[PDB]
Parts: sequence; C-alpha cells; structure tokens
Amino acid sequence: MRECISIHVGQAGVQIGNACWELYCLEHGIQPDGQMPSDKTIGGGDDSFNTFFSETGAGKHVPRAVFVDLEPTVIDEVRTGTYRQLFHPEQLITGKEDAANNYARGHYTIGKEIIDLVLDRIRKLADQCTGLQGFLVFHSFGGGTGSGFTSLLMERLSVDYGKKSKLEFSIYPAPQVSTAVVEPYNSILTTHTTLEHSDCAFMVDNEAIYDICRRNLDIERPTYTNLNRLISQIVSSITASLRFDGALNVDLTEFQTNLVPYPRIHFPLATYAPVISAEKAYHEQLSVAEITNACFEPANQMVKCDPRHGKYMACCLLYRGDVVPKDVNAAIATIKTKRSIQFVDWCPTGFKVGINYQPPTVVPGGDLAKVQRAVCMLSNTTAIAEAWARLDHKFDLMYAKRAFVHWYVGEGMEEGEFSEAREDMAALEKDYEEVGVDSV
Amino acid sequence: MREIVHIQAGQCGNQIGAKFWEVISDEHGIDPTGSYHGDSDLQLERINVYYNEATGNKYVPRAILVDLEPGTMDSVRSGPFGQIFRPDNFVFGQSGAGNNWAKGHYTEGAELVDSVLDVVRKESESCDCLQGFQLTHSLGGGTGSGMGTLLISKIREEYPDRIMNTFSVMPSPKVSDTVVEPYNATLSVHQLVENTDETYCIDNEALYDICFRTLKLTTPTYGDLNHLVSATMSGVTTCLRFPGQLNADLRKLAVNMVPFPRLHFFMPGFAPLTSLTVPELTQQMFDSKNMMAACDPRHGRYLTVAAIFRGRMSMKEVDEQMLNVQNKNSSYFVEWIPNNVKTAVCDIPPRGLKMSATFIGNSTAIQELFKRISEQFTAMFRRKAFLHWYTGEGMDEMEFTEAESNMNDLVSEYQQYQDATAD
Amino acid sequence: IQKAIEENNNFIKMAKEKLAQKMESNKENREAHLAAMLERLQEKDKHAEEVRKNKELKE
Ligand SMILES: Nc1nc2c(ncn2[C@@H]2O[C@H](COP(=O)(O)OP(=O)(O)OP(=O)(O)O)[C@@H](O)[C@H]2O)c(=O)[nH]1
Ligand SMILES: Nc1nc2c(ncn2[C@@H]2O[C@H](COP(=O)(O)OP(=O)(O)O)[C@@H](O)[C@H]2O)c(=O)[nH]1
Ligand SMILES: [Ca+2]
Ligand SMILES: [Mg+2]
Ligand SMILES: [Mg+2]
Repeated sequence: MRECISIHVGQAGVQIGNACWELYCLEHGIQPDGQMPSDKTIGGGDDSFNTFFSETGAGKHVPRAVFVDLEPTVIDEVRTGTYRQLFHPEQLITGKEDAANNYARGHYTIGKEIIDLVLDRIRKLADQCTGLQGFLVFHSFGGGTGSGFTSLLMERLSVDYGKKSKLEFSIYPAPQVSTAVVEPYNSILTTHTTLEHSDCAFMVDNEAIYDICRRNLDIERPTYTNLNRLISQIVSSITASLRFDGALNVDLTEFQTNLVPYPRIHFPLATYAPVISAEKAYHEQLSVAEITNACFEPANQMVKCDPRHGKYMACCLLYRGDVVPKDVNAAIATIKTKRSIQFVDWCPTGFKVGINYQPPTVVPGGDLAKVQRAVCMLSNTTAIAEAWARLDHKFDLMYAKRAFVHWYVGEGMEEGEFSEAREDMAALEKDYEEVGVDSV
Repeated sequence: MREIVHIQAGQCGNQIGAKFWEVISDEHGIDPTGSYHGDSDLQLERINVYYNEATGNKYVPRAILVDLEPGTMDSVRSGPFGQIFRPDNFVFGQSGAGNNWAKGHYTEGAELVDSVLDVVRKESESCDCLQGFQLTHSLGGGTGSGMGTLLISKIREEYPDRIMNTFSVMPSPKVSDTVVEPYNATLSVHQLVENTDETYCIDNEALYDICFRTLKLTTPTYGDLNHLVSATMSGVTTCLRFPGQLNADLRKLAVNMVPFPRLHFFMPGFAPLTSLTVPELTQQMFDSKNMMAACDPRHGRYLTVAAIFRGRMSMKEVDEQMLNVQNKNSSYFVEWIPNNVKTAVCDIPPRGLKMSATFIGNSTAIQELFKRISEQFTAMFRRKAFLHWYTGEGMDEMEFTEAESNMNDLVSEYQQYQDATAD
Repeated sequence: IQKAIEENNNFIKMAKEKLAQKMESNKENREAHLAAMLERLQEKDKHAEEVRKNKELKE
C-alpha cells in the first residue's frame, strides 16, 4: 500500500521524469529491462520501493507513472531510449499537435481531446493500487501543455479522486533557457487554476539550477540534461522517505504537516547540498556540519529569493547517507547561533529531521561527484513570495498593453480569466505578507 | 510529422521559390532526383516538414507552383531541381495578369484559383498534422500580388485554424520602372494585414542597396537579389527544418513574434554579407546595413526578435553577446515586453559559410517601408493615374481609398506602440 | 464525519460544475471567433461577385 502515481506533463515534465526514473532504478538496483535480482518476491510485494514500482509475474518492475505530452517527439525518445522496456506502451501517451506555448490550447483546444484518455490510463494504474496515497505531477509553468493541460488534469483529478493528495514539481521559468515570451502569462494562469487543487508544490527555478550548474559544477552553458540530473537528486531526496524505510526515516507526509500552515501557503523552498564536481570532491570529505551549513547559503536554493529577509514558518532537514543524529544536532546548534533564522511568532522554532541511510547515487557520465552523505532542506519561508512578485511584474508589463492576449482569446479565453488569475496572485502575495506579521 | 505546404505564385514567387528549394535541398542532402545522399541524420529528422516521401525513398517538395502565364514555370521545370517538383502540382494559365492586381485577384486569377485549391486540398489531406502554408510572391506584380492574396483568402476559408505565412517581395523604383507597382503593393498589403499571421518583408530596395553599396555590384540582377532572398529564407526556416527548441513550428514562432495580430510584418536580417567571430556576427546582425527591409531599426523600437546562429561555435559566447547587444541597446527594446529576444543555435551552417546569423525582427521602424509605398501610392492616386486598368476589371474607387486608409492605420499602430511606455 | 463527507462532496461537485462551465464557455467563444472570421471571408467572396458583375455590365 501507500502507492504513489507520478504524472509527467509536457517536455519539461517528461524529460525530468526520465532523469528521475533512471536515478530511481539505480538507487534500487533495477535494470533497464525492469528486472531487480535483489527482489525475491516475484509478481508483487509490500516493500518500500513498491510505492513507486509495480511488479509483473515475469519479474519486471514497472514505474507507477504516466507520461503525457501533446506532441510525440519527446516521449518518442522514451519509446526508443535506454529504458523503453521499463514502461508499458500505454503509460506513454502522445498527441500530434502541441499547445504552441499557449495555456488556452493546453487547457481547452488541444488538451480536451486527450484528457479522457489520460484519465483512463491513470485509472488503470490506480486500480492496481491497494492503498493509493496520492499523485506527483511534474510540469513546467511556461509551456502550453505544462501549464494548460496540467491545470485541466489537476481539476479533473480533484473530481475523480476527491481530496486525495496531489503534489507538484513545477518548473519556474528563466530567461537563459526559456522558449516563449508569454511564459509569465501561462505561469500565472496555471498557478491560479491549480492553487485550490494542489496540496503541496515544489517550485524549481531554472535560473537557480542554471547558476548552480555554472558555479558549483563549472558547466559553461548548462543543458536540460545538466539541469534535470540535478533536479533528479532533489526529487530523489524528497521521495526517498517513500521509497526506502529505516528507523530514523520520516515520511514525507509528516514533513507536510509542518510545511503547510494554511492551504494556500503550500510552496516549500528546497535547498540541496553538496553540489560538487568529482575534481573538487577528490580527497575532500564533506561532513554533516558542512552540508548542513550549505543549506542556508542562498546560492544553493532551488528558487532564487532571500530567506534572510523573510520569516520562517517551518524548517525540515532530509538527510541521506552516512549521517547520525548526534552530528546533525551539533550542526544545527552551530547554525542557529550564527545565521539569521527568524521564525514567525506563531510557529515553533525546532528543525524537523529525517535520515535515510541509503547513500546517494549518481548516474554514469554525470557531473555530480558521488558523496557519502547529502541533505535537502525544505523550509516554508515568506521569501518564496519573491518568485511570485517577479513573475507577477512581468505579467503586468505585458497585460497592461494586452500584448499577445489575442492568442488566448482566439482559442476561447476571456480577459476576465486573466484579471481573475492576476487578482488571485495578488491575494497570494498578500497572504504571504500577513502570515509574516507578528501577532497582536 | 508537422507538414508545411509551400505555394509560389507569379514570376517573382516562382523564382525565389525555386531557389529556396535548391538551397534547402542541398542542406538536407536531396539531389535533383529526390534521392538522399547526405552524411548526417539531422538532415532527415524533420524532412517531412517540407518534403513528402514517395515510395522508392525519394523526397518530393510539398510545393505548388502557380502563375497566370507558363513562361516562368517552364524555366523552373527545365532548370535545376525542376524534375523534383510533382508535375501535377504545376497549375498555370495562358492569359496572364499584365502587372494588374485586379486581373490576378478578381478576374483571371479567379478563373484559375479553383484548380489551385484542388492541389492544395490533395496535398493537405495526406498530411499527418498540417501546420499551415507559406507563400512566396511579389506585391508589385499582378499574379503573385493579386492571385496570391486571393489564394490566401480562399485557403483561410477552408483552413481557418492553420497558420498562413508569406514571403512578400516589396517593390522599389530601383528594381522596376513598372509604374503601377504602388497600387498593386498597397492593395496587397490591405489583404496581408487581414489574412496572414506572419509576413517576411523582402524589400527589393534593401536587396538592391546591399548588392550595390555593400557587395559592390554596379548592375545588380534579379539573380543577385535572389541570392540574398535564398540565404534569408534558409535562415528563417532553419528552426522549422532542424531539431531545435525555439520557434520549431509556425505557430510557436507566431506566438513569440506577434504581440498584436495586425503587426505581423517582420524585418529579416542576415550576416555575414561579403562581396569571423561571434561578437561580429551579432553586431552586424543588428546593423541597418544587413536588413532585408529598407528600414533603420534605430528609428523605432523592437517588439520581438528571433536570432538564429548557425555553425559550430561557443553557445556561452552567443549568450554573452546577445545579452551584450540588448544591454547596450536597451532603449530600442520595449520595456513592456520582457525577455522579447529569443536565440536559437543550429550546428549545421549554410553552404559556403563556417557560421552565419539570421535575424527576424518585429520592429516599429517597419513603418518606414509602408510610408514609402504610401507616398508612392498617394502621388498617383491623387492624379487618378492608371485607374482604368483597375476599374476596367470592375473595381470601385472606394477599394483604393480603403486599402490606403488601412495601410495608413497600420503605420499609426506601429507608432502607437513605439510611443507606448511602461510607466 | 457526515460534515466531512458533505464538504468533500461539495468540493467535487463545485469543481465539476466550474470546469463544465469553463469548457462550455470556451467552446462557444472559440466557435464565435471562427464564425466571425469566415463571415468576413465570405463577405469578400460576395464582394468579388459584385466586381465581376460590375465589369460585365460595363461591356
Ligand atoms: N529544467 C528543465 N526545464 C525545461 C525542460 N524542458 C523545457 N523546460 C522549460 O519549460 C518551459 C517550456 O515548457 P515546455 O515543457 O518545454 O513546453 P510543453 O509543456 O511541452 O508545452 P507545449 O510545447 O507548448 O505544448 C521553458 O521555461 C523551458 O525552459 C527540461 O528538460 N528541464
Ligand atoms: N527579388 C526579385 N524580385 C522580382 C523578381 N521578379 C519580379 N520581381 C519583382 O516583382 C515585381 C513584379 O511582379 P512580378 O512577379 O514580375 O509579376 P507577376 O508575374 O504577376 O507575379 C517587381 O517590382 C519586381 O521588382 C525576381 O526574380 N526576384
Ligand atoms: Ca517484489
Ligand atoms: Mg512541448
Ligand atoms: Mg515581371
């Protein structure tokens, strides 16, 4: 039980999905053909890794995943790639025409033609679960499918599965690798439509990942492959508690209790360390204290913002590898006495700690050094609202002139949806301001 | 498997169209017989965009050749790659247009348009998922200008949800003494403003000045002008023909380039132009001397820009130089469209160059082009000169006035958003 | 527990209706957009008929 279904939407979601599931197979010892010699229960089982992998009678371990894109060329690489034998053909769903970077086409014109088939395939996976826990939805903000079709899917999933939990991994746009001028529009539209249907969303700022690859890994011009392999490690750290077990393991849902004080305030900031190349990691062992200190270096954040200028509502530390509580507690004590960690006055200040003893894995030919211990911090900070402000500002600049709006109206949308979505974002920025104010 | 249907109408349209297929056929490794003899698999990965693959492994351009006289299309068939085109896709008449927009739009062209649609229809049916159409033609003639804009309207009636692209050649007194060109061009722009999504303005005035001033050609020929059109057309279609992330299809290009539906007239640019570093490619790419439209971009503001670099080079250096040009020229990019310059890189360079750069700009400075045509239009319309060529075909005086007003309004719209401010 | 069931059912209910209204309002708007486009094009064809008739009568 406690199965988790992953849904990868659009190019960004699909390609990140490829990197994640490759990394999962290596962490669990699953071969590209789905075989897992260490698994002695054939056809099924209740092991921790079965939350993400189902099992066939022939010994194949199949991701509990659906890949969906409105054009086929990205998923076609999966169909012909190294892990093509990993997925059943029906898990990889493609249309013929994409959303042309237009939320309206992903949510309406083009998306409505495939939504029923997607829900049918998700249902096929859910029926195989004896205790479905929820969904993980990987998508970009800027793409027409990642924004428009995701919102449609999320709305439909709330209908078909009630309040069953839905988590997002959302790719926040960056000019260095962006492909459409209207990505601010699509970002605001999908954030507004999905807000009430998402329980927890981890935003990944492509510019933050871009800078990290340049600064920490000395990659001159990072590609999506560079970015996605780093993103995989963070996603892996977050889901490791669901896929492995241990005495000191803490379930992701338990962190969730602390990370979400109000339904709309459900955007944790993730920070990951250590990101180091093999050259620098050689003969340099990074202790628990050093990787923990790195979690409070804003340059290692997954979203560009300054927590030193906001207030904390929760701090979670997800360690993996050779880590014991003694060294964790000592490291935390040092950090509080030397960092600006200001909590809101209505939250406790303790850090919530989890430790998965399975050490991190790296994909062959990657840029990340293989380390004995890693950590991902998940904090709820008012500073993440900076990401909304930057995006909302670009929205206002274009919408004041109605620039490009005709592409959305032409597909059936109304200006009222734009203003409605923008007002919801203004209220969200306002909500993050109010929760930071001291109590009277 | 996202097909484009190509149409070339009239003398100009068929000539630049023929050379367009010659160039891209070489880039994709297609010989005049339709067989592939290339060395890279990147040549065939998106071949279906512009080529059908008839059994036997020969590739046939998804092209339709139209003209109200057989002259120009007979030289195409008897020239290089003339045997690659599908003989059924040749649709021609005998009357001709006599450089009369009304003849090609209302009378002679209306007689032949139905047979052309039959071919467009047949080609579109066999498309996995049609993107849209691209038309090559001139606006100063009769067939390409008149019957071309007619075909646009009839195709749009049957494919209203598809993208309509045009490569439109603007007339210039330096490359035609034919005097009724301002009329034919103004009447054409009237249609393009309403029924096209994307129009590349191939200004003959700019092509002439490039050949004469830059390339030192005392007597530029139509062949000299066309070598620039071919290099330009190859550049602006690279993203459609090769694997890439940016503007990989006609609709995504339109969404990135057209902030307002009427303002869909682009200023092409190419570098190098020689009778080479990345910083020089980018500087020249933004220089007025390298624009295929006779407009100075420093006389207006950029709404949107697409930059395409071809050849093996440092992507880090390209990104740096593209940021450098925008920062040092921020005044010429509107504030209210953030991140309005997008850049693509293709490892395959054009023929004969180790690296090149193609520029696609939606600049308010394009009004200088329409202002030039409008000035030539009003100079004659004020005298009612040569109107009997058009009223004799049934046209009314208002239709001239309406086309005039609509083109003058288009100019005002470019000035409006040029004067627009963020605060 | 009955109140928990009622609220969850009302959330499903209202989400189903809001989406059904959006997809219906969107279909009607897009169809109206295309209807105006073709009605303008068909007006051009009607105008082309007048031109050809205005010439025929001139003879
Ligand atoms: N980190 C990361 N970002 C990506 C990747 N692929 C695309 N993006 C980002 O996603 C945004 C564009 O959305 P896409 O996912 O490519 O588009 P889509 O979801 O397929 O939607 P359409 O193509 O319009 O139908 C841009 O901001 C890209 O920078 C990826 O592999 N990794
Ligand atoms: N660049 C270029 N322009 C041309 C060519 N042929 C004609 N033109 C231009 O097109 C205009 C004449 O229209 P034309 O195409 O010859 O008439 P049509 O046969 O009715 O389409 C003139 O302004 C010419 O400058 C050509 O081969 N190349
Ligand atoms: Ca098992
Ligand atoms: Mg896509
Ligand atoms: Mg001629």
